[PDB]
Amino acid sequence: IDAFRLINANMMVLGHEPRQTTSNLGHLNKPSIQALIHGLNRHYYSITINYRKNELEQKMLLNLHKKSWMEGLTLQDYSEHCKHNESVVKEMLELAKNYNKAVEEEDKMTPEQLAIKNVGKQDPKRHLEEHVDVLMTSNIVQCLAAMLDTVVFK
Amino acid sequence: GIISLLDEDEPQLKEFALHKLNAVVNDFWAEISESVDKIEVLYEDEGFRSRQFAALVASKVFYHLGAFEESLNYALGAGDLFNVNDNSEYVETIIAKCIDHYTKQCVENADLPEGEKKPIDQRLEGIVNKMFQRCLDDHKYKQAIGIALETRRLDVFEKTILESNDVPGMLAYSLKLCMSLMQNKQFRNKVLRVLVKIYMNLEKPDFINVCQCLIFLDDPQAVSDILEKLVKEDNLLMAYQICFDLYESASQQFLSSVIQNLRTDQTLKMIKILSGEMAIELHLQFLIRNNNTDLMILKNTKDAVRNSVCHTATVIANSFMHCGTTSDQFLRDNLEWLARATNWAKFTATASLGVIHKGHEKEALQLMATYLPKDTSPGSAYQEGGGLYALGLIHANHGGDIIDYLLNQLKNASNDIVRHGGSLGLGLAAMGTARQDVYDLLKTNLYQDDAVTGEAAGLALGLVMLGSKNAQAIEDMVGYAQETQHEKILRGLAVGIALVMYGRMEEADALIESLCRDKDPILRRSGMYTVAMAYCGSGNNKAIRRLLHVAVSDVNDDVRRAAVESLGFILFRTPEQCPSVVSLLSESYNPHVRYGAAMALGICCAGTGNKEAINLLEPMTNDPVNYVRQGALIASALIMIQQTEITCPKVNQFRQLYSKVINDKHDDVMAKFGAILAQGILDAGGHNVTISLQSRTGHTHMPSVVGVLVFTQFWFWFPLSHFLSLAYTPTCVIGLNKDLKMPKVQYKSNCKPSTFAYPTAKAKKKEKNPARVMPAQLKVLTMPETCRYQPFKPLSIGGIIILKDT
Amino acid sequence: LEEGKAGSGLRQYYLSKIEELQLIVNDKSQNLRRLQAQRNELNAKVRL
Amino acid sequence: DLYSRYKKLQQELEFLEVQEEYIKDEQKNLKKEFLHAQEEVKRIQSIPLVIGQFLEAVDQNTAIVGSTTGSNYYVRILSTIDRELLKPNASVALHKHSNALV
Repeated sequence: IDAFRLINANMMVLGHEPRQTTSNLGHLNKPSIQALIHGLNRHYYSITINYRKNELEQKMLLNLHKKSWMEGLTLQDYSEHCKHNESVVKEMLELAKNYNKAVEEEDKMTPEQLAIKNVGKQDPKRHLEEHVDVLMTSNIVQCLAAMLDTVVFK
Repeated sequence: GIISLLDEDEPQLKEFALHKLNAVVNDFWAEISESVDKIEVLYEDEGFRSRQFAALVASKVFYHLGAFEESLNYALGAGDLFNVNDNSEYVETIIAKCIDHYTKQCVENADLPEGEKKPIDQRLEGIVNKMFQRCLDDHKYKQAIGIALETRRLDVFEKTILESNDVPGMLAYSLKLCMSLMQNKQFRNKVLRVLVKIYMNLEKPDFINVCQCLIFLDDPQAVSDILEKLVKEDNLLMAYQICFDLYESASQQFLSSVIQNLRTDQTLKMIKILSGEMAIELHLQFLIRNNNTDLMILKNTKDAVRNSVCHTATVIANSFMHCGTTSDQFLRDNLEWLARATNWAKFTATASLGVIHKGHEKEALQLMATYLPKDTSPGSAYQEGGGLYALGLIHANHGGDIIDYLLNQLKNASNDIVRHGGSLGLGLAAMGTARQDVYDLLKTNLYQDDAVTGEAAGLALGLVMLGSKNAQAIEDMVGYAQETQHEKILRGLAVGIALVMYGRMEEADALIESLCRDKDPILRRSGMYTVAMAYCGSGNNKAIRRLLHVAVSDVNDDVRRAAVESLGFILFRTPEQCPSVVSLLSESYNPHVRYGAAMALGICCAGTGNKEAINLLEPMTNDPVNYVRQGALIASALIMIQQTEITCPKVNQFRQLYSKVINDKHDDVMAKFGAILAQGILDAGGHNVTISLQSRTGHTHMPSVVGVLVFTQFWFWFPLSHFLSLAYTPTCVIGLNKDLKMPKVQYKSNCKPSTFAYPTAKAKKKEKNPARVMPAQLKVLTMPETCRYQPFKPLSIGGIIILKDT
Repeated sequence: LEEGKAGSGLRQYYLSKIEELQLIVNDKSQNLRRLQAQRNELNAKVRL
Repeated sequence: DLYSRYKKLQQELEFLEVQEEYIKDEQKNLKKEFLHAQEEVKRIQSIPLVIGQFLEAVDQNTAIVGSTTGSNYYVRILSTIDRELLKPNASVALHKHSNALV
């Protein structure tokens, strides 16, 4: 967003530098907002903005966009993760295990080279983590498939 | 495998078996392991007279197997033949297990508190006092009082204090050891209350122990009991000490309680000592005679004339160093700077009028007639609001009819401009007095529905209810926070419901849970100041659970700042550990955490000369952000308070760094505000006085802590910088002998004159206007040997003490 | 004293062994302070 | 005294212990915030990004580049990749607004 307020040109007599209780003022100036914007700090000045609650609506609208990363209904999308559920999610595991072969065949070339150059070139290549997340999808494998014992039986 | 002999019936083979055990068991220590179940045949048989020694050897194999509490159980069933013989090392282990289990069983039974208590065997407590005969016969008081603290019981401990010889005063500093390691106040005061009684039964009376209980046990009837015994004893000269310790180091309601039961010569004396008027007049004479100031720095800040934030800057800085002088030349020396004042500037301008006039209760009202809160209606009206604010800064703690003089003016003139500093004057003057009508007339005043007056009635209602832990007051403050649209009434009531609870420890945690669990950031910050004032003086980790948790996972930097600032409030008793635990916490990415942590290290170690805090504050003033350098300037002036160049080398380095950044226009106005502010801190009271949050007696100073915690954030409310004047306490040696009469006495100090420099053979001091002194120079000084007037009480710290004519 | 001052050698040793433990664990925080400040300055780098 | 100070030495020990679990949980949450910051810098920026005509790297963390509109620039380069793939001569995609070296 942004904020602007026109200072009075009739104030050239008196001083141009209020206010008092500088709390929101000195905190509003930062970043100092570039140059061309604060080039307007002459003849203009910004104003502070705070979000008032209204917590109930802010909380529901919070969960409204949380439907993206959580789930659509908080049920559907990860029951859609129970729809696919390894399907056709092993195809991306085959590409992940192709990322296993690809990335880790050049990861086994790294520690030998570390012994040649003696040692860290800073580095590391990163070439770290990664498929640990694939194993977190394996936690989706074990959990949601363990739900089958609850689904199938009664 | 000698245990196989037990299969035969007659017991004589068992006695011969244990006769084989106790000798060759060195290699057989592990042999009896599997056969312990066969040893149980002897241990469970009552008709076997040697089952005792059977439990001895069973305790030996369990000693080799690593079993401890099991060896203690068999030690109980080992009869008399166990405790009689101690050789090699079997002792230190079993007595460690016995004393441990015993003291934690006593602590277990101490929380009941009474009834249903678990059974205690006579043998395990038998080896308590029996092995304690080693402590009684060898005449070791350090270990004797050690186990006496372990047992958590008042009977055997009453025998430890009853042991022969002396131990003349050693119970005093032993309670200092107790209170240092003390956990809770449950059994603390119960052990303390009997020690002052055994000092009354002792032949030599000592008032420092009843002084320790006066500031620790802190009960209203006890001070009325001991002083009624002083009036019954016809005590005058030597009761002068404990009476001033009652005024100084005890709460206002404590003074109201002792005067209530007493009044139901010395009758006018108790009025003079409890009102503390003589202390104000001698402080006034001490400040006007001994004042050491430098106007050159005030002129270099004067002629700067920067239009931003400088309004409060110079006036609050010179109001600190000049506090109590009444001589003010400021409006004469600086004029055009004061003509630049506008909006809240004239508030602070006339508010400094009360900071520098602090004390001087008599003429403070009529001497301001020129600067009186006019109310000539070319409206400056923050002016006339700050005038009553100035009258409230002087009238804090005790007071007089001027309180009602401000109350009538609150019901008169205009609104809400009067309520700003006026209601602050009404609440600050009634602080700690538990005033009633103020709670009512502030409710109908709270309903006038304005914003800037929000902090006014909030801090006022929080000060009058301080320590009262009332119900309907917090209920109405939390009930008015809904329909109001202002955040200043939320912050004023935040500190208001925070200030009402002081030293509550776990008693306030019921409300602290609700304030912290709530999603309101202002109410969370309210619970931070509330848990700070309740845990002030205590290093318990129950506070640091939620206090530090909201200092971690919270997304709002401001309340997180107030969260890390409470480390200075609660931990101020142990300032040394704060630089170590907050070391990295000043390296955080956001300047808010680096700021509040810098204030934490500043206010916590302020009473100490530790160089580690100054070392960690060195990169703080180098940080790119402005206000973190500012807080680094204020906190660095808090660590150097009264400390000259001989204390730490960074004094003059920071002093020149202050005038440098304020005379440098390139630096930010924010960051340079704490520079001139630091010049006021370091020079506060003309260097004669400083801030003290911890008295020598061991009790925390309420108006200094309350003063600095409301002083924490000066940005939201500029006049909050004036509240730090309450935190200033005089440091001086008062040679008053008694009453009005002033003797002429000079005594010697062993320190070099380099320590006496305040920018050898004997020091030259009053002779009580008293003379300033450093807390580090109080131990080296000695009472005059050849002078006619010599103190009857050993001289250690400064202040006002008895001086006896010899 | 055997209760005692010779026993305090064992008592204080428990807090000495836990001192060395807590000291070892204190360093466990200290180097992760260097790593915390590392990625904290790197957080100042992504802010920069 | 001996037992006194012995009971005084576990205070700061337990205080440092609660500081351990504290700073552990602290740098655990701040770590996830740094992972969130990694999601920011990897999201930054564009998509769509204008590629431009690169000349040389002048010194540490910065370099000079012409755009595809042919004007030499001076920009502090993207932090995580300083050199290895930048090379003397390439075509570097420049930030939408800033024309930053990425």
